[PDB]
Amino acid sequence: ARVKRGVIARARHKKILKQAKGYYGARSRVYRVAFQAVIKAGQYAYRDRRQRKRQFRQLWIARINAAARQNGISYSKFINGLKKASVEIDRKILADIAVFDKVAFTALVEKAKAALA
Amino acid sequence: METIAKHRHARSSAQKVRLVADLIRGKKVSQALDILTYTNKKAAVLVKKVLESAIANAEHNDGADIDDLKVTKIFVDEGPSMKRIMPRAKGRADRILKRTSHITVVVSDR
Amino acid sequence: MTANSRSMNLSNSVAVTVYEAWRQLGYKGSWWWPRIRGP
Amino acid sequence: AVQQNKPTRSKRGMRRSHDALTAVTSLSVDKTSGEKHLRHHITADGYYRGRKVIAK
RNA sequence: GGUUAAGCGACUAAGCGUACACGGUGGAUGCCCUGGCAGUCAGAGGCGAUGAAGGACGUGCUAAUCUGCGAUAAGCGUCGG
RNA sequence: CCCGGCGAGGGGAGUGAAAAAGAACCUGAAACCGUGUACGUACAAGCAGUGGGAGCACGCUUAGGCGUGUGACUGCGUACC
RNA sequence: GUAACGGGGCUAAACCAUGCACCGAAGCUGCGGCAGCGACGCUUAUGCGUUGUUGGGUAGGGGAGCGUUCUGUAAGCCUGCGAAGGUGUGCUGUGAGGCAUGCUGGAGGUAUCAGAAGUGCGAAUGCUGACAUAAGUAACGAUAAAGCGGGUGAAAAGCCCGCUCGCCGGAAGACCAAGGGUUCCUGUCCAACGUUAAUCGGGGCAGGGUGAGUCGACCCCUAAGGCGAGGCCGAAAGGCGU
Repeated sequence: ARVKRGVIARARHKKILKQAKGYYGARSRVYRVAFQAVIKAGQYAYRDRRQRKRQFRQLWIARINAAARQNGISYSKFINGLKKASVEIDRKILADIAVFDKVAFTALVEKAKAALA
Repeated sequence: METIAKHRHARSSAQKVRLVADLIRGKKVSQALDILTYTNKKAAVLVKKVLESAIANAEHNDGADIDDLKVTKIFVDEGPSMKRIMPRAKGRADRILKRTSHITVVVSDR
Repeated sequence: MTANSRSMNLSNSVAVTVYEAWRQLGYKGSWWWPRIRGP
Repeated sequence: AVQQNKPTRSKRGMRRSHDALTAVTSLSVDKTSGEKHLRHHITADGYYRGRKVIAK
């Protein structure tokens, strides 16, 4: 009833190494280091899935603020004026409009400026 | 077409031999035969013997016109290592490796 | 025939010498210089 | 003194970047026999600067 | 078209990194078995002063290591297969 | 049969289903060491990754772009028991 | 080494009072999916539908599973239309995993439901084998010393001839007993051994060589000491002694 551990262990080791392609130095050749590298990479990926949703909002805010001051209004006043006029455009869409259609952005801006009155 | 000659189990370390092999990578046969003769290293004799033997093969087995052959590929790799014992002070003892090498030269008319 | 036989059998032997070479009494006597943080 | 961490196979290659040796290119032809030799050295059959020499 | 300025700027690898292709060293893994392990069922439960257990040296056409044998020395007589 | 020291080691020819089964000879992994090809790298500071992301090269493609490799620049980030 | 705002910098970008905007977390809301524990209805079991609420976790308790070798189901099923093994690619499960297929490989392998375990490794200054780093670095074993010509040879600083030079000479000279066991001489070979090369050798291989009435053992005689018929002692084994 003796059991030898060759094939199983070999396959289990090969599974981890194939996940570490592109890693510098011994971090892609020896199991004892590749294991730790992969575990770290998993942790960083899980953490970064939350951060990705913050960087893009940061970028959108910056771009909207830039485009709004071209038409003589600040970002905060612009956003406040949009809600007093009951306009619900997502910040991502607002940034896209600012990049790709200046006339539409001005059309929004003048309306917000009137809503503040 | 390609022609090969090999020296297996050459009594010299791989690192030392590779220094010689770098000189003649990609030259014409006559220039290589010239360079190896006027270089003062032990390895240069071995590489020259191998290269000459390769030249002979490409003429007698394959076609001819040794006047336009070139050295296309050449490389060195390690072989089995013999182990021996050398004593030291205070009764301690140490391991000794006597490394060897394998020699291959690729000569072709391209 | 003094090619593959003599070489590898000689290579075999050296192992026992390295193994029996360690049987030497490596006592150093002691550490001869004064203790590091003695009394 | 010994190393604390073994150096990588990259640092080993970087150090060896000056170990390459050089060829000669200074091959000269004798006036009379026409064979090859180094500068300022006698050819294999004893011929220096055209005039025959010892040639033992 | 030229001559001046001011601004910007592909192309190098002594060597090195990653990926892929082809090799060398080393001997795991798979597959084997006149080698072992644990037992049921029977047998025999001693050999030796007629010289034992264990050995030394010898013994062939050729000289030795194994296997046999003892100056009648890889064997001698008789009765059966 | 050829190169070589009447060497060692090779390249042919030939046997064999197979010689990349050639006597260190079933199969033949990993650490370790090489040759070739594609991209990056000589004003740049730190557990070497992850999240964004130009450019280059190859394959497919009817546009439109996909797939593989690499990765300039930037946010965050002090191994395991 | 500035260094008692994190910096740059600031007479407001400092400190009180008032106000309105906006930024800001894995918190709350939105959309999609999984798993529990109750309630409510149908099937009134399973199978379902409509709801409410819950899911950070060490020591530790409870519940579910994956995979490996062996036995039955087996003279069954898959196997040159290519088995186990090795090596890439592509799909799909929440996970341990599974499936198909290219190349090597050249003879065995196991659905499904049950049974038994030498049943899963990164660490124990763990054990055995192989391979690295420092590194082509330190060293090559007495500071008595070598120079030239010829010869053989594929190749000569180290081998053989010749000349010169230097060292030891109560020893670095010539013998014997111990100890060793063919190392002695001749001819051949240079792949391992010789701390480099080697045509050389106490290295490999093949032949040859050790002659005693007087030298030494054996032999004759005993010292210290050993053994010891009878004998005297002692649980046995044994101790001491003529």
